[PDB]
Amino acid sequence: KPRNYQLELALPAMKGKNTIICAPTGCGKTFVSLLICEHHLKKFPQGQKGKVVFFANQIPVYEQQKSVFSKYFERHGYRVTGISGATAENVPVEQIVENNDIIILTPQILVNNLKKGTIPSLSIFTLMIFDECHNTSKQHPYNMIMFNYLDQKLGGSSGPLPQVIGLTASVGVGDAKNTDEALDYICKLCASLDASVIATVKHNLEELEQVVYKPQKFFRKVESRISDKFKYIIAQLMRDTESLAKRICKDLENLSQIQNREFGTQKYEQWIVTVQKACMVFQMPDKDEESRICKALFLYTSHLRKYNDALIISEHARMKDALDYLKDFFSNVRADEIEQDLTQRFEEKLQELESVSRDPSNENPKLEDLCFILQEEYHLNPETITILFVKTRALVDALKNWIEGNPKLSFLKPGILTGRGKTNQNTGMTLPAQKCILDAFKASGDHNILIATSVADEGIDIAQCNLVILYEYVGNVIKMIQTRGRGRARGSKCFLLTSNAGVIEKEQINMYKEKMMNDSILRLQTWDEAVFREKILHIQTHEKFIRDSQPKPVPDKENKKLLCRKCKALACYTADVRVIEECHYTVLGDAFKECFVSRPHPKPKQFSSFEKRAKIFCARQNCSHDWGIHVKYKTFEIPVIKIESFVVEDIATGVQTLYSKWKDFHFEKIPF
RNA sequence: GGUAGACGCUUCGGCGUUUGCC
Ligand SMILES: [Zn+2]
Repeated sequence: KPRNYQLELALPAMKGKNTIICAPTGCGKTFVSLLICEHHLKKFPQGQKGKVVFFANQIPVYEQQKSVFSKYFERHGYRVTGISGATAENVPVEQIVENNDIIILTPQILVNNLKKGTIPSLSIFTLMIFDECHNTSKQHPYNMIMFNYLDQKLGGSSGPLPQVIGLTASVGVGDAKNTDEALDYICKLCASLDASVIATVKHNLEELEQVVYKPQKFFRKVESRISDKFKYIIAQLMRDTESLAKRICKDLENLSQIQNREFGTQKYEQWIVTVQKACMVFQMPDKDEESRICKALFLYTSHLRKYNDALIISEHARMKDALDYLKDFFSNVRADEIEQDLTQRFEEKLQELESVSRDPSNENPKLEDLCFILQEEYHLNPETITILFVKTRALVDALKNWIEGNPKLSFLKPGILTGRGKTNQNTGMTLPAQKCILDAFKASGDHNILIATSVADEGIDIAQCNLVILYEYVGNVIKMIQTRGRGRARGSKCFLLTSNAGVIEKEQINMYKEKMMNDSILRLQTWDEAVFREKILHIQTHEKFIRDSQPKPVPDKENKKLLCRKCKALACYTADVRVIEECHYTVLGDAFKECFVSRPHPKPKQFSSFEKRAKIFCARQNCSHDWGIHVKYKTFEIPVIKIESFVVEDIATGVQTLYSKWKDFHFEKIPF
């Protein structure tokens, strides 16, 4: 049965108004979506019918809502379907939309069909439901859909527009400093969704509270480790590696605009990257010492990265975790004359590092305050379900081994949850491997605590956790309100454990931003709905004028060279390059086939017309630098290269340029 | 292969991390 606060949220939508529904995570917005959609489809007379589209930002939420809407409306005589990236190609989308009454969609599927013209205008729909509507922002596919909606509303083109409904737990305030700034960000968000009403729970607040409780937050400010015998060693290997680069490249300190860099910092990381992109554009006339000097500096900068990474891992986890990170790196580097030198310089101090990592007196004080908290809660409630958010995927693996390798935590049964990772790198965690652990992360399951990276807005619902711990982890006001839904029962707790005062302070800001987020909405609801619809109209118009008044570059028909970024080897020319569907780039000619090898692809996914088959690398002198992928297009199998892997050398001028995207590289682009 | 968001850094063009979508 529907609750009274669920009916209260659906009331403005059931009255036909474009409504943003702001409610706490876990209060059952999905039921509210059904209540609105069940009312929308029954109000039409016999000679008419309605069509609803539901937008989902992730495949798990896509399959979830597709199954919920299917089993709720099938008996009532409505057809539900869905179009995701898997079933989007070679299918008549226009027929699928017309032959079904409810279509759960991924927003990119609609954005691509509006451009292709297969879906001419949004008039085909009578109701659009945006899940996590706060994402209707700068360039998200939600806003691109609303740009199509607004251009038809403001232009002279008539045609019935669909009702727009948005669900979120927080509309946000942006970078607002006071209530007036917060009120304008909310109004501009309502203008992006054409919303006339913000539906919140006001009359049944007592019922909503007895269903979703607010976890009490605890800020735990700690101190960093005092003496770092691990850093004194690793900082020496970096100074050693910094010197070996100097012998090859004089005045290396002038290669970056970053001064006074320090080991184990984000500023050093920006520095070790700036120099890396500068050593690739070196032009030696020998063209063989070029492949020697550049490749040598690329290895030094690559090794200096893992050292700087380990120094950060040491500051947030055990010295042993930063040790095993480097051990895996050199074990990956092995199986070159320069790599063997940097390995011997490391293997020398390896035994000394292990005698420092094993020293029980060099314990991380932050992990001892995390151990104290875990010991306390599981001593009070031994059936505690805990989820621990960390910043990097290396920190997930670090705290997992730390929990499994601590006798004081033998009561813990830790699990892992990371993102899917990059599509062309054997990293991350596949979707079945994700769902296989979230089914094991229960009070009756195998695992007692989950260590996770950041998660999408609300995502699939996992077991309620009476303990949530944020380890050096801070976010915006929206994410703060969504992590409350991790535990909704009475007695849920949330710990923010960090050694940085700016992290504690950012959460205090977010708490004040939420106050401004509510008080702005509270007084926004006290306006005449006609005045509100008119205020957003000039916003809708002024945001369109700016968009309508915002650059087609002139290409460079001069042929260029494409060299490997690591060994400077000639791979192909721009004359051999053909473009596919204005997005993807391949190489012709039989000379390019002699320059790359192929490993089987770790994630053989599929996009517009491509079947991933292999990854391609450089082959000259065993460079193995990633160049792209080898896919199977409609007819044949071809390589697909990324310009990020290469350096563009000009033939006559001899200049070497670095391009990060193909759109920023202008040359003769022949269709394939 | 192409891309979207969030967070941090920025010497304001980007860099890194992280999570996604086609
Ligand atoms: Zn190479």
